[PDB]
Amino acid sequence: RRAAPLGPMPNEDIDVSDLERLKKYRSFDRYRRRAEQEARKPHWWRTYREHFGEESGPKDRVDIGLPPPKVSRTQQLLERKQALRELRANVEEERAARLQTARIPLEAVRAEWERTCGPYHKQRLAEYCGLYRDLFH
Amino acid sequence: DQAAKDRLKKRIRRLEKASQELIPIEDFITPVKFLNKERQRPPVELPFEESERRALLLKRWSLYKQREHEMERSAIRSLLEAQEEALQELRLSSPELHAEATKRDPSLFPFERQGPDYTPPISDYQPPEGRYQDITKV
Amino acid sequence: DCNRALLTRLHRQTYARLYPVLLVKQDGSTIHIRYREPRRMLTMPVDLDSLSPEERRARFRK
Amino acid sequence: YRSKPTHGIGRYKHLVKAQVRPINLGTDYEYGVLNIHLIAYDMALAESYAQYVHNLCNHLAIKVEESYAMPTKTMEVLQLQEQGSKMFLDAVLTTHERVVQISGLSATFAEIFLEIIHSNLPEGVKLSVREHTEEDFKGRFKARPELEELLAKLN
Amino acid sequence: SPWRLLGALCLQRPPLVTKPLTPLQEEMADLLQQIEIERSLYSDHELRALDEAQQLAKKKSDLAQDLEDMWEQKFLHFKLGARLTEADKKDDRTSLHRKLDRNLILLVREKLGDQDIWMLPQSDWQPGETLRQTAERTLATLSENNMEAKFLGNAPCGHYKFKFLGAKVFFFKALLLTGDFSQAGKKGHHVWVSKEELGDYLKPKYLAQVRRFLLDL
Amino acid sequence: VARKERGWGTVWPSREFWHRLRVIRTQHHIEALVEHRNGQVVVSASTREWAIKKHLYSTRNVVACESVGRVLAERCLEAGINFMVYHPTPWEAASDSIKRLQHAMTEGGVVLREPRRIYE
Ligand SMILES: [Mg+2]
Repeated sequence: RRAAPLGPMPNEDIDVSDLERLKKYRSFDRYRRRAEQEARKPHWWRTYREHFGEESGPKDRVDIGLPPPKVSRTQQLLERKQALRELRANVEEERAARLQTARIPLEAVRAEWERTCGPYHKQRLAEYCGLYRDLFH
Repeated sequence: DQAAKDRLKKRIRRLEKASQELIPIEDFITPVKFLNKERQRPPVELPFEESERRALLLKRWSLYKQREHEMERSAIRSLLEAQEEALQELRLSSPELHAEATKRDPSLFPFERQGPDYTPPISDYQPPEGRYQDITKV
Repeated sequence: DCNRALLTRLHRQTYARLYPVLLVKQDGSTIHIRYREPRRMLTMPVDLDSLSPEERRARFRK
Repeated sequence: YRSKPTHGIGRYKHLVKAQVRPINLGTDYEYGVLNIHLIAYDMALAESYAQYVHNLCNHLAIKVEESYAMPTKTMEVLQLQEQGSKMFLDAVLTTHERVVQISGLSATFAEIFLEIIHSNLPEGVKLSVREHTEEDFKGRFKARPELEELLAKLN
Repeated sequence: SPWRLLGALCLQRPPLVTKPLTPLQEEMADLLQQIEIERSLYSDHELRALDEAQQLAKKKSDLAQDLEDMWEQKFLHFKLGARLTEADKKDDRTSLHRKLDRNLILLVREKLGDQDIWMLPQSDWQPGETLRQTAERTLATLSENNMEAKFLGNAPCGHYKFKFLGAKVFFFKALLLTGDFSQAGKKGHHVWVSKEELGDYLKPKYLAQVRRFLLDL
Repeated sequence: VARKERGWGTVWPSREFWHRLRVIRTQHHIEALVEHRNGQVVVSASTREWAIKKHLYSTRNVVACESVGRVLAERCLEAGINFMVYHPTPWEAASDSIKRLQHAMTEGGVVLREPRRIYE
């Protein structure tokens, strides 16, 4: 007895005939990337996450906080491109990169991270530690 | 009379049932004369300035090759788009010419060509004398 | 565009030193051949193109 | 399971298939396999140009059947020295053949491809574009003296 | 709607000599030669030279250069051909031997009753003929000589229309193997022309798009 | 004493861990994640971030991998995580960029080889 699938099958898109004209990936890394990309999709069959607690899947989280800083995206991108171009114009930095002797000002990196994208990392780690799961629920 | 022919046919079958191995290529195999010349070779000691200029030259060469590949691909794209426009126009004009043109001439089977040379040929040039012989191994 | 695939070397590990000899064929044109025994020029001869009549004519002319 | 809707989700043997006469139909002239021979005295130049044409075939969606090298041919130069009546060894010249075996092509793309190839020929490299025949297939193979002598005995 | 049909032939002469190297390519050639000499094992000539030089040095307390000198003097005595067969002339643009590094194409001047056109060699054929054989007949007849033309493909290369009633021109590309042009002193204005001089010469918009499928090289 | 996810053995990589290091080396950027067994991201260090982007040139180099590793080790020390597992491919463990990435991670205080589970 045969039953109809409840949705699209995984490998039903590509054509079985004329396989030699279809491009292949020759990299185990490429296949791993594709497999992990597919494994995160909400499949219609019984998957691993449903049985092992994806925490109710999607959750509409109530946001109680200050509005994000309104930054001019065009001017920010222009300034970032100019800074990158000025860094690229230097020849000593290229020499250091080629010779594998280059250092980073970790203090300035940490300061900039806290200024621009530190809040998101802190929020996600507080999710992971369950601060909001017990403070506001 | 007949037994000899039977033995001959049996030797056909036995020899044709064997393998069809290729000739070993002398390029991919290293002759024995190249083993005695390795230990004496002195290193070269690339200096820092030479390494730097070589790295810069490789970067420039990579950029130049990328741009040259892009230009060649653009040229072949222009050729192909002109050709497909030509084919579409001819198909719109007449189908019999399209059928005739979408074949190939039997004259293109033995296509032979030679590349350019370093010096143009010299008119009235006389090679004096000399004989050719094959020393290739069987 | 004739200088596209010219800028290459021997991609092998063990190989003898070879030199850019100038080879001229039976036409008046020359090419560059990477070859040992660093002679500055090599010439291609001919004694087998023509038949007996032209061979005798060339022998008499020489 | 067979009755479950998820049957055949693990089917993979249909995704990989791992267990020539020209097709001349007039308008879709998808002919047979062809040998591109590259003959050169410079081994490095021949290898470089074979690599270039192989990469061009790969980029142009051309099904490259093979990319091989034919046995070398070592010509020996015997030059007649001055005053004549002699013959001395001048040099040895080893000619090398690199052949790219392509599967299928059209008249239009064959014209464009050949145009690109003879525009990008290096110096001192002989081009050849032929159809794959039994003689071209047996060129890579050694002679069969036992077979030839028996056939002589037959005849 | 009346239709006029016409073929045309773009004859390309392969370059006889290789183009010169860009200084970047010259630097890369020097680098490749140096690294090949470095990675190279030994040559018999240099091995014999070093062995003989050491042997004389040690025997003095108790050839290769001659052969090199002989090769050098033979090379200096031998003189190659002139690569620049046009720089000395600077006059004849109609010679087949004009340029040796670039591809050349033929342009022939025709002055008709109502048109004075610097025209690429066109043709005419009745519906019982084929475009390819028409091009072959045109190169055999209108060129008044014996050429050996190698056609690349049966399929066309260029297609252009003009409506007055309309007419169509189909350009096929052919290659020159060996030609013996007779009567070079004729009044028929036939010119061998390169890419840039072709752009300089060809006025009309229809013939200005031959460069679209012609190789720039 | 937490329950490590023992199991598969047939597929790769083994999912018996509490935290895992995952290095993604695209053709442009380099991104190092620390992931929990459920798949969420704990701490990440990316060359796409402006802090490393404006301080580092040519974000694809071995020096880029080393800088990303140092930043990730510092962030892990801030986050209070000290043990994680790294399971590279055989051709990835022999590379120069990720060997120095591991060296920088070890020198930054983060030690691999997550401790054995008590009463496993
Ligand atoms: Mg932005």
